[PDB]
Amino acid sequence: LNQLQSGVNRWIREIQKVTKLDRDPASGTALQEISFWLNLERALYRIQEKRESPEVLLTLDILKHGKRFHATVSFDTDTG
Amino acid sequence: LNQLQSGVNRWIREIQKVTKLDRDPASGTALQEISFWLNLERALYRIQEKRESPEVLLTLDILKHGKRFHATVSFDTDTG
Amino acid sequence: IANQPVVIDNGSGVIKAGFAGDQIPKYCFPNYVGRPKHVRVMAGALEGDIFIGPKAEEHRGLLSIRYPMEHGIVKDWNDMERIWQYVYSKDQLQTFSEEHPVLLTEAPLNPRKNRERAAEVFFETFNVPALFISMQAVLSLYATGRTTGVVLDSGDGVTHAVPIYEGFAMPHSIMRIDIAGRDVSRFLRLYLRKEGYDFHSSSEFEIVKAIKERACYLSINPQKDETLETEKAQYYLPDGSTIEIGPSRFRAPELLFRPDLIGEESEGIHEVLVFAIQKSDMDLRRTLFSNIVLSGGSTLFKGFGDRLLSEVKKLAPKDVKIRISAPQERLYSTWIGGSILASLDTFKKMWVSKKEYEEDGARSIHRKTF
Repeated sequence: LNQLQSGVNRWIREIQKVTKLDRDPASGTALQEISFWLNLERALYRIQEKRESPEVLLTLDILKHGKRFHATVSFDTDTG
Repeated sequence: LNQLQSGVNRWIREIQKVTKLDRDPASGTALQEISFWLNLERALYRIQEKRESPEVLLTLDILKHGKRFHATVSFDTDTG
Repeated sequence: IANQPVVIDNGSGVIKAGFAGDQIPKYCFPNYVGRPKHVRVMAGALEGDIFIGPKAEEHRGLLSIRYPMEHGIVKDWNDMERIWQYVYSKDQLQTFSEEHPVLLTEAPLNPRKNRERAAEVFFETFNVPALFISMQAVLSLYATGRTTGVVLDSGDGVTHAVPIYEGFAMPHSIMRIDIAGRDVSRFLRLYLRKEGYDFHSSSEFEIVKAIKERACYLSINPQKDETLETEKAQYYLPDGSTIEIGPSRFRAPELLFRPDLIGEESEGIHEVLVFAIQKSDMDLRRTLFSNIVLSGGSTLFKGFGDRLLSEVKKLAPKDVKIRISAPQERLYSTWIGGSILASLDTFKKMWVSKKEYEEDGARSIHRKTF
């Protein structure tokens, strides 16, 4: 359970690295803007597809069954 | 027992040296005085650490069993 | 920025403190201040004129006890300052107060003066970075991992039912009654005097509390148990003398389900629960009855769950499914919830900043507590 907890912590930190990305509007070209926004959208969709995979759902289910609600609630909420 | 009592006498005298360091504030810079007090902080914690060492505690227990109560009491309370 | 927030559940009976992330409250200890009543004569005595936490416990006989907060309100603020300082002592949490944020859990419908003075004490005395008053029911639901339910928290000083549905609390449905475990122990002391054992002294009162812990059960039928003969279980006092309880064993905790016994015309615990649910809207009632979460130390009484189920079944509408969920860690549920909530980065948005409090004062904390 502790190993799964630390793994979910790593997952949450990695997801927050991508979800919290923000671009300064003033800097760079609008071409860079469109590239940034589409790349971010593709990354989020890939992350979402990974998140719905049976592995992550199984991990969350194991953590719930062990009453380790820290990681599960954080993953459901902190990721944004 | 007399040897260990003399050792305890040495210990209480040495600890009295550290506890009774009183510095003339006029002699030295502000850095010197604050350094003196911080070193005193860490030194008194080190004396707490030494006081709890197993060998000294065994010494005190031995003096108690030999009923040299004067040395044990002086070590416990008179150190300041 | 800061490294880690500190969760402090300042329950009236026991105060439970630890760091956010820890699965268990690392440092939980009784919520009273003990001062020596006898005279010091021999050097090498116990140091300090104030005793808190375990050190008071090993030397309980020497001390006069003083509870700082009674029914969840801090009557003595200097003592509460002292115990909060003890929470940061070298014994517990061994860290500076100005470095870590703090989460504090107060009982619902408490006086406004209580929360504002609390925020004052944390922000001026301790110079904490950020503070967040919180409701115990929300944390209990977080710890159980539920967004719905009715939290019936019966701590030492106060009992209260809060209905929460899908992360929304109905504030007008929150029922609070001051009858709680400490009152049960007072009632038990009175009955033990009636049986012929006196515990007038303050330190003795903790013995009465331990008696309440060890040998007290809630009967399914109080009257049928009353007419029948008791078992008269004996309890050994710390010195060695025994005391025989008998009929007071079950008549004591029945104070919770009938406050008429002490003489207070207040709602019973089952009445608190059913009124809290019924006071809500119709559509949710079934789900609320389906989700009941028990918290607080007073819920650990033997037979509490079954008696409560019988009472709510009698008072609830017929053919309704009642399911009372009693986790194993009821006593530390609220702190675990506080830890979970603090661990969330969203906590960064709820708490009040020291600069914000200084700029706005009590208005800021009053806004960001409800």
